[PDB]
Amino acid sequence: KNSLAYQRMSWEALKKSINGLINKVNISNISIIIQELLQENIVRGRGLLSRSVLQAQSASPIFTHVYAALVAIINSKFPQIGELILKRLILNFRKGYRRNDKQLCLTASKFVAHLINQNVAHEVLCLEMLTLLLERPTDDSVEVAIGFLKECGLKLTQVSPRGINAIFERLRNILHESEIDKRVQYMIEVMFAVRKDGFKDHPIILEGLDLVEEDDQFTHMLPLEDDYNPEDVLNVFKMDPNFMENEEKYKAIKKEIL
Amino acid sequence: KHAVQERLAVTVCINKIDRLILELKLPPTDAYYKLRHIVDEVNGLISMY
Amino acid sequence: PNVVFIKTEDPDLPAFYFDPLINPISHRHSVKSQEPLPDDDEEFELPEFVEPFLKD
Amino acid sequence: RLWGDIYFNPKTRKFTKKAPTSSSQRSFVEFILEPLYKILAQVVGDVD
Repeated sequence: KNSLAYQRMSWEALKKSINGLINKVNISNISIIIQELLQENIVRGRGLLSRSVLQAQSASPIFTHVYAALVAIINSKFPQIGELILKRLILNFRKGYRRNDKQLCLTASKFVAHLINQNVAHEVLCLEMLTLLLERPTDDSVEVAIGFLKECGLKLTQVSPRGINAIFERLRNILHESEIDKRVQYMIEVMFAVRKDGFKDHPIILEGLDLVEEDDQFTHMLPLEDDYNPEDVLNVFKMDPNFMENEEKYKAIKKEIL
Repeated sequence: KHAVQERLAVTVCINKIDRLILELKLPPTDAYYKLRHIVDEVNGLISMY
Repeated sequence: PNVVFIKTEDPDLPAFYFDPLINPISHRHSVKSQEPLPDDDEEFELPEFVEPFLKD
Repeated sequence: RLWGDIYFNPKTRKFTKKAPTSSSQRSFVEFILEPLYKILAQVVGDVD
């Protein structure tokens, strides 16, 4: 019938619109991107949006900071959507760690760091990931950990100085109380050098990306190990009986936050 | 370098650990790290020729 | 001999501050060492004074 | 022997190349160096 046909068509247009917006986003245009994104039913398409943002950051970690700012803005209006992104990102990191997929560990962790910088996720997640990576330190595990600490370290220092202190103590034990190779010993000396210069090349949020008022953000406390449901089924088209109601419900939201 | 040029039996007795821990106040682990580091450094510095 | 005297404003006296460290921690071996074989069983350490000098 | 090996109190001496306890000081920083710390710091800090 037409109800199915229209829901499917609207679903396909929604996926494409989101995909385009995610490809377009950068620092200079983030505000317009948000405005255009909000016009779309990103509640119905919360899985679609989460998937597009996660795939984009994975393929283009050079823009991680920008994806984090985008997520931060959306989360401030729709915390449940930011929570869905975080849950999947955490699971992605764990998949990578489990599969010894260093690239995915590098990009997923980089995303985590910037969602922490943006106060979308609680820093307990960073600390737990760093502890995991540093327990049985390998060349790859240390490389992920150090790249990760560079990105969230300044933030860590501010909200949890004792936590980051514990990480650095651990790194020093590895640097001396362990039998390590040149590669590990170099990456750690780099990390101490970065801490010494006060993370001068790794600011918490770049000028132009701190767009959510402190008190308007919703900081999710999501530990590393929890049995999160990624809800990937939300990515698949399905007929919605309350499609009418659900549609009119969203536009009521949209008119609210504009 | 002048000792290994003269091929004398190179031994060493380094000094001032009271300057190391009563003045710079290191923990035991970092002090062991520093002493093993300077022993490995003078080992790699003697092992040139 | 140019004393520098790092001051203290916090407890836990081995603070390890104003001090970098270039030694790669947790992994190093570049020189041979005596006894590379944890094989010797308990024979000569008297348990009345197996302990170090102080724990009080 | 007391260099580059880790001492731990039960199972009296098994000088391993690893750490059984997650915070394990080595035999050089449990037998000679930290007793020197204890005597030195207690004689320069607690004289009365």
